[PDB]
Parts: sequence; C-alpha cells; structure tokens
Amino acid sequence: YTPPEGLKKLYASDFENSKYPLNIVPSDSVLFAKFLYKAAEEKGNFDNILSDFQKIAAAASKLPIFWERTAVVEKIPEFKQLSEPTFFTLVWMQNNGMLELIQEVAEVYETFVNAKQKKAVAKIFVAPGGEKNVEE
Amino acid sequence: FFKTTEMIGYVHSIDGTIATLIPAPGNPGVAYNTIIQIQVSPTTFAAGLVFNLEKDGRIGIILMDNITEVQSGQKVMATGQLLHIPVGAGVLGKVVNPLGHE
Amino acid sequence: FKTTEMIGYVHSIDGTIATLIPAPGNPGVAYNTIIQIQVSPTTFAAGLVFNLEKDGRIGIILMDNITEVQSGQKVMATGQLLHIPVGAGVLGKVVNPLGHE
Amino acid sequence: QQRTSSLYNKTRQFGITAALIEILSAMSSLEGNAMKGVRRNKFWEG
Repeated sequence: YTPPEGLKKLYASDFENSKYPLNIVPSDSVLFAKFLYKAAEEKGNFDNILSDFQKIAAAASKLPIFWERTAVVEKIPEFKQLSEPTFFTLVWMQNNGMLELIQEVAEVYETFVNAKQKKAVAKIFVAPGGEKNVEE
Repeated sequence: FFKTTEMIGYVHSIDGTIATLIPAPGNPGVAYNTIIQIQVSPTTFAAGLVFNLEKDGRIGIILMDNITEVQSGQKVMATGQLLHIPVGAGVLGKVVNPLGHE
Repeated sequence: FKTTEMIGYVHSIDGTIATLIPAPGNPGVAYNTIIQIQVSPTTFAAGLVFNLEKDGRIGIILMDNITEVQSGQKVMATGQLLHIPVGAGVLGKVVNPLGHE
Repeated sequence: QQRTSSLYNKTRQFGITAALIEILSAMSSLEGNAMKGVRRNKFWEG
C-alpha cells in the first residue's frame, strides 16, 4: 500500500486531541471517525465519505458471511473505487482486525458532519412498512 | 406539551440480571446511580440502575423488573433522578417490593 | 491419518498446548477433530482441536512430538474425530492412546 | 494427636490454594477489563 502524503502526515499527528464539532467520549470506533473528519475537513468535502460508506454497505451485502475476518481490502475490487481517506481507514481497520466497526464509524462520522453543517436529524420509528406514512 | 423522555442509548449486552448500554452519539448522557427505563414495548418499561460509567461510554445496568422482556437493541430512557419510593402511614399493613410496588 | 487441506500455521506453543492462526481464506476446522502439524515434511505430529476462536485462531492440544513442534509449521486437517484400531488383531500388543504400536 | 495433625496439614494446603486462587481471579479480572487501543504504527510500511 502507498498512502498519500497528506494522510501519512495526519496519521502521525495528535489529531485525537484536536477540536471537533461535538465532544464524543473516546472509543475505538470514534478514533477512525475523527481521522476521517479531520482528513475531509482539510479538503472541505464531506459527502465523498458518505458516498464511500454507501458503496461499502452495498458491496458488503454481496460479500460472503464473515468477510471481515478474511478481509483484504486491497484485493477486494468493490473498495478500489473508494476515496483515499476511506480506503486508508479501511486498511487501518484491517490491520487491527476491526473491520466489523465499519457500520458504527459511519454513524459517528455522519454525526460530526451534521453538527458541522448544523443539521438536526429526527429519528421516526415506525412499524414494518409504515415508512409510507410519516406525516404526523 | 409532550411527555418527552430522555433517550440516552441502546441495550448492547445482557448477562442474566445485569445489562450493558451503548450511548447513541450526541446524546445528553446518564448520571451515576440513577434509574433508567428500558423500553421493552411502546408502553412497557423495565427498571434499571446505573452502576458503572466506563471510558468507552458503555454503561453498566442492574435490572430490577421485567428482565425476561429485555432484549439487545432496545431503547433506554433516562429519568435523571435517583430512586424514590412511596412512604407514609398509608403503606402499613402491606407487602411491597424495594421499588414500592405492592 | 488422511490429510485433506492446510488450515493454518502454528503460532504459539505453551508446553503441551498450542495455537493456530488461520490460513488464507480461513478454510475452517471441525471442533474436537484431529489435526496433523507438519513438524517435518514426512513427519506429522498429532493435535486435538479444543477451541475455535472468533478471530479464526484454533486451540490445539498436542499429543506427541511436542518438542518437534515449532511456530510457523503448517497444519493439515483430517476432518474426522479420533479413530483407533480395534479387534482381535490388537490383542497381545502394547499401544499408545493414538493407536500406535 | 494423629487426627488433629492431619487436619492441620490439610488446612494449610487448602489455605495456600484458596488465597492464591483469589489473587489470580483478581489478576484475570483486571486483565479482562483492560482493552488495547488502536495501534498507531506505520502499518502500510510493512
């Protein structure tokens, strides 16, 4: 793997102590989200990461059961189209064997993006098939 | 004019009569040694007591009632208050639980 | 014993117990089966599977040639439990728990 | 004297075993509660 210079420089910094939109308690799934947010903030584009997670979720639906334990993101073609920050993070997880936290790091990243963009999300819990009627 | 509760996270693990909670990102958080309600149904709740507050954000919960109804992934609401029970001369001659339920 | 395929490599050895890290693709090993650790190209030591971890690591109880076992050696899977010779052809003989005379 | 000596020698053996077991249980509890953090090393350069 040949990570870009920018990500290499950021990975060696104490970015964990930098300022963020929200003060979330430290956690394994939070460190990766902070790294993605910091990397995306430099470029100023955050929707690219969200698209990457969408592609990952779509790809995972076709991968064999327990793909996160035999995972090789480099060999997987679906992840070849991901952005450098997301691909670097996936390799970062695969090295530590924490690829099972993909669906939770994304949640944190979305929370940071929404806070930065000043968006408040309201969760509407409805019965199976009630998504049609979200009016009241 | 709504009976708005204070959701603080979800139920992660259950081991017998105790449980663990994972807080949802960007939520108020729960206080130590307080009572919480696990929404086993849209109208039914199970009582729990906060016992641990870990660095990871996970919360240790001591279940008190309706344990069989508790499942992983359920929602948790925080009352934000310690345990209070009925007291007075109107309880004499009765059999009650530690929670005050007759 | 008949070997089928490699199922990983020896990682740690603590006395008579050992651990195996999975081979590429994690072929998997049946629980409580017998595995053959290729101590030598022609010599295979016997191990019993006793633990299948979530990460893919296998817990092995070594039976013979424990000293010969070293980390990095390949492990093949028989895919079957332990079977030993039985009948009138064994009477009058001295054997070991693995059935070897 | 031969019956109270056995119970005395049987008691010391049990006492040593139990105390050691307690300590190891605490050691395992503090090891289990511990969690390793993300490894901040140059994984790509491997």
